[PDB]
Amino acid sequence: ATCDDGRTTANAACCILFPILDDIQENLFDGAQCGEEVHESLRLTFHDAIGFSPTLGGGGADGSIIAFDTIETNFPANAGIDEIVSAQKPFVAKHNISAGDFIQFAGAVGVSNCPGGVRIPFFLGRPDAVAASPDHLVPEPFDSVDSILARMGDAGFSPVEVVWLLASHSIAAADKVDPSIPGTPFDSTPQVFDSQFFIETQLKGRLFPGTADNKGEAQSPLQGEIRLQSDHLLARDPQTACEWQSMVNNQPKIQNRFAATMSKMALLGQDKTKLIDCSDVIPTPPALVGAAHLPAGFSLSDVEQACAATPFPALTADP
Ligand code: HEM
Ligand SMILES: [Ca+2]
Ligand SMILES: [Ca+2]
Ligand SMILES: [Fe+3]
Ligand SMILES: [Fe+3]
Ligand SMILES: [Fe+3]
Ligand SMILES: [Mn+2]
Ligand code: NA
Ligand code: NA
Ligand code: NA
Ligand code: NA
Ligand code: NA
Ligand SMILES: [Zn+2]
Ligand SMILES: [Zn+2]
Ligand SMILES: [Zn+2]
Repeated sequence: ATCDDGRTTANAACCILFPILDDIQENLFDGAQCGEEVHESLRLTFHDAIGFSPTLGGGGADGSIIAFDTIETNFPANAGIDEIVSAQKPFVAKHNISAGDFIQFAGAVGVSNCPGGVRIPFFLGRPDAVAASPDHLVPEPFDSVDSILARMGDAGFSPVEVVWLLASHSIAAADKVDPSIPGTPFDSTPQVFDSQFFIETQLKGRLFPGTADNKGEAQSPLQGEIRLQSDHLLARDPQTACEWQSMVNNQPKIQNRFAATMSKMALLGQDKTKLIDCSDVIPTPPALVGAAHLPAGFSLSDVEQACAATPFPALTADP
């Protein structure tokens, strides 16, 4: 189909997304950057979608976190999410699409700005949310591995799928875990979608980048980086360690599994067959910049290897 300004897409219904793409690229993502608002919007896709439980209710990727913001943004696990919800809301009103669709669309456009990144499949037509998520459906960084895996499993994800989704922490930072050092990233390359997150979480912790007493925070190996205790555990627990290590220096795997699993998460509470495939509207991401490495001055001996079956790969360090 050929849209009005000449751009093309497989299904004509998708044409409406083009003005939205252009608006959010300039006015949410600061000129198509892989920056703060991209990272926040990607977090939002998760805090919206994971509000889904067959037992407990919540309609998944339904835009409930915007429609029912008054309730949802006050859940403790949602601390800091009000900022991005506030920024996205006017865009939803202005453009003529549901909040559920807008959240997933902004997340997929955002990720496509990141070098090494992917186009997450995107489907258009979610109806408006009809209920707020219950509380206690979002995992917290002080939760156990068993807790996190049981919650994610309740929403439909296997343990390996949890690891794959947490490639998102390759382009991510924390503002609320330690409020003394807001905007401290989880890896040394928060503007590149790469395997550094899986490498650097495996390193022995050395220091706290800010204060020492934050709930859900573990020691970091680098002053410029913060480490969640959930990530410290998932990297090391026998249930997940081998999958975690398998992501290291495996960019095609990170790419493939993150796109596929983000699609599944974007469709929680939804039926793909009542939606329209608009995947080809998402921009082509740039190729990876840089190659997997240990931080300068580190060696293999700084890695806390946790996969019994398979030795950690021989990376070189920045010089
Ligand atoms: C599986 C259990 C998870 C836990 C315990 C967890 C925990 C956290 C925490 C504590 C923060 C920092 C919030 C702040 O203090 O500002 C955060 C940030 C973030 N999370 Fe995770 N998360 C999980 C999974 C996910 C998943 C599945 C996604 C996929 C979209 C996601 C995407 C992000 C992103 C992109 C940020 C960066 C936000 C920013 O830079 O503003 N997280 N996460
Ligand atoms: Ca929701
Ligand atoms: Ca990164
Ligand atoms: Fe509407
Ligand atoms: Fe913030
Ligand atoms: Fe480096
Ligand atoms: Mn942030
Ligand atoms: Na531009
Ligand atoms: Na509506
Ligand atoms: Na909880
Ligand atoms: Na804990
Ligand atoms: Na366990
Ligand atoms: Zn900005
Ligand atoms: Zn912000
Ligand atoms: Zn365990």
